[PDB]
Amino acid sequence: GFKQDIATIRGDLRTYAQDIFLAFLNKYPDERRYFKNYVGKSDQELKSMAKFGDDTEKVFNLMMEVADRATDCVPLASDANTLVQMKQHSSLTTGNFEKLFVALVEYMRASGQSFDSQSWDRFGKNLVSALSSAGMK
Amino acid sequence: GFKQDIATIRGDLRTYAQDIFLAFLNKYPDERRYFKNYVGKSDQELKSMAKFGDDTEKVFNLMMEVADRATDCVPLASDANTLVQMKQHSSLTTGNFEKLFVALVEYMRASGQSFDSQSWDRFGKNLVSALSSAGMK
Ligand code: HEM
Ligand code: HEM
Ligand SMILES: Oc1ccc(Br)cc1
Ligand SMILES: Oc1ccc(Br)cc1
Repeated sequence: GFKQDIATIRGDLRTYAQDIFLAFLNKYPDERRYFKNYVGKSDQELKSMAKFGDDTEKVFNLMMEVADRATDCVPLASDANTLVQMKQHSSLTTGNFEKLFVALVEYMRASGQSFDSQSWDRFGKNLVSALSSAGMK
Repeated sequence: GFKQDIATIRGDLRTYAQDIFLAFLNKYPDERRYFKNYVGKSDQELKSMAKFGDDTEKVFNLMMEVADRATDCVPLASDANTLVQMKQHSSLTTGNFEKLFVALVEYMRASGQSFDSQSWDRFGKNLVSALSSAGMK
């Protein structure tokens, strides 16, 4: 279930974080614009930038922390608040997050690893709702 | 995105090259008049024509290099000059290339693989513009 998925992802965070982020960018190529440094680089090329592996892991580490602190896939208001107030997220809207979760769930469904994909869909939905409440456009 | 798509195509080039060129010929059957002995044949007949596979592979080998040498989907002027000055391209105009890229983009959108189709559309347009600049009518 959801709890085990957090363990699965944490167990090999570098791989999962990189592969899910790439699935996001590949499904929604216009989102690459937010990451100027990743423009004009292939999937295999990106893994060689110290920043890429390190920065993607940091993103998915926090995602896992928000996921683990949730109750029944409902994130804490304080965690939603953190995500909105973050300076690196100043120009984002809830749609950016919606797209990430659509790509994340699609990745899980396509994988050979057994994920509670329905739960991640619901978590994504609840997070987006909590993000709007914390003032994200 | 675009740079990954190049790697994707290169990973199974002959298959992609034949399937995209076939999509082109089937969308624009009168375009066969630039080629020798393609008329009167089904897709499978063409894929068993030794020259068809060899030549179509060579077209896409070069197209991938032109894409790879590009910056932000803008090809090198010298790459465009080569395509204009090639003896095998003496009967061509920019509309021939426009048609090829319409078909390629349509193929990418229809495929189950995550191509950045909009970028290929831009690449096609920028290449046509560069062909024009290099003297193609
Ligand atoms: C639940 C989902 C998300 C979490 C947990 C999260 C978390 C983070 C974290 C921890 C960082 C700092 C990483 C570091 O530099 O150490 C960061 C930065 C950043 N975030 Fe997010 N984020 C999320 C969603 C998104 C989305 C959907 C976008 C837009 C596509 C986005 C855009 C950015 C950008 C552009 C940076 C700066 C990093 C860079 O560009 O190099 N984030 N985020
Ligand atoms: C970016 C697009 C294109 C690239 C990179 C390209 C490149 C090439 C290359 C490398 C060859 C040599 C093939 C060989 O001899 O093995 C070739 C030949 C040829 N090209 Fe193109 N070409 C492009 C577009 C087109 C288009 C749109 C047409 C016609 C609608 C066309 C018509 C031909 C013909 C008739 C030949 C020689 C005979 C044949 O290969 O069947 N090309 N081209
Ligand atoms: O650096 C980043 C990696 C992944 C996301 Br999602 C956002 C920022
Ligand atoms: O021989 C050729 C194969 C494919 C194209 Br497109 C053009 C020429």
